[PDB]
Amino acid sequence: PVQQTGGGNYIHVPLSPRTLNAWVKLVEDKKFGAEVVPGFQALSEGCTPYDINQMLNCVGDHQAAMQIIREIINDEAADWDAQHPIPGPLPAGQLRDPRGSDIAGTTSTVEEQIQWMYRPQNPVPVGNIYRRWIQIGLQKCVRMYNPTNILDVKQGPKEPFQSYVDRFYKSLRAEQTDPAVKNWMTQTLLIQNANPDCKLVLKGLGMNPTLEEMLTACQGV
Amino acid sequence: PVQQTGGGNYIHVPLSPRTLNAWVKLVEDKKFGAEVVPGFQALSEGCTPYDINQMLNCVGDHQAAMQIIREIINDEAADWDAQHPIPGPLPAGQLRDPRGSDIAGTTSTVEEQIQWMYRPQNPVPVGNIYRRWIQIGLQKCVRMYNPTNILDVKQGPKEPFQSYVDRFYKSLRAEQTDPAVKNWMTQTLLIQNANPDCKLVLKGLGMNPTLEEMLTACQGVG
Repeated sequence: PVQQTGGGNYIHVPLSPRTLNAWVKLVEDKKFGAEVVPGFQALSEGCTPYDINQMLNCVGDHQAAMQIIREIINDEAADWDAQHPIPGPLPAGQLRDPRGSDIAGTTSTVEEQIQWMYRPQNPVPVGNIYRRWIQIGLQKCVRMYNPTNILDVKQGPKEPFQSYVDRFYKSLRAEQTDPAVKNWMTQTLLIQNANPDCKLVLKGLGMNPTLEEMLTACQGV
Repeated sequence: PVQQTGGGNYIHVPLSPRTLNAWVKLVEDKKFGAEVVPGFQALSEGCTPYDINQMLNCVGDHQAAMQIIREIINDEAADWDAQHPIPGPLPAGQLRDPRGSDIAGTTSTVEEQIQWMYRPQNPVPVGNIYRRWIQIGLQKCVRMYNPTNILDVKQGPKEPFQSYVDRFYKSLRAEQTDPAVKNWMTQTLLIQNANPDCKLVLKGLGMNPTLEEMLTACQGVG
């Protein structure tokens, strides 16, 4: 990561072992749940790209998804170059405006990544941008790995309604739908994909019922 | 109908032929159905009583229905005469005040009917009054011919609430009854004559459910 000493000077520091270990376990034990995206952000919060790559390169299982993440990052760097003018001839001795693989950090050293993060001329915060690219790759995997889907999620006849809800929302989250679609699905598809006995009761509650009211009333049906 | 010319004068522009044909087509096909009442009102907008009598004459072949309408017009005119009696002897050099049969157009010419329709001192809308008298005659025919009383109307077991509501209201319209009886029927007889599957839900909705909430809740129920 980054350690700033007196005088405004910046230096590189190692990334703690447990943070690397905790990231590895979250990826494997949770089988890339939808919490492997935020779990990555907190553990990587305020760190440099050189140490992130390591965390992603210290995991050996679910390696196929890691290949997907690598491809997404390359594409973000491609667009970065398209939207960032190659400065061209530059005063020699001027820190090079970091390019695409200089945000990922593959073609660059940690010190200049720290120097861009706090560059007085035009600081390029390499860390937040790269974590975001990786997050998009992680999010695609959550959707690809998701076992079922919201439409096929349906309360078992003997299954309780609340269990069906835990399955429904976890998938309304794993499948990252736009908020408006989310409101429509939550207001309607939680009643339509249910069993008929409880569905009538959910209709009896009244229009625009709320989840508290829906769970309380269908409790024990 | 009536047209205006330079100077503030008025003339007659007869009801057109293809407008009369449409009135005939609505009566022959719908057979004095409920829609015959509004079709007439619209095809008669801007027209005068003489032309309303032509429209009825083209469909004069129907006689049981035209006997009911004819009876009503005579009555309303008599009431007009009773509550608007002859003011007294008529000063000469002017048009008489309208009598009940003039509103009909039987004893009166169109020009006199137009002079009242556009009389500066006190214009009498001879045209609209007669259409209303005729509409009460047409409405009675609809109720006479209505094939189904609302109490019999029910929902097919696999039939939905929407079509059943459509049929239940169709009859309630033709069965003018009174607006209050309609409220009791629309909030109860609909649920009572329904099947039990959607009634359970119509009961879950709550008390005094509105139609908007009775139709939304029972969409797909059964």
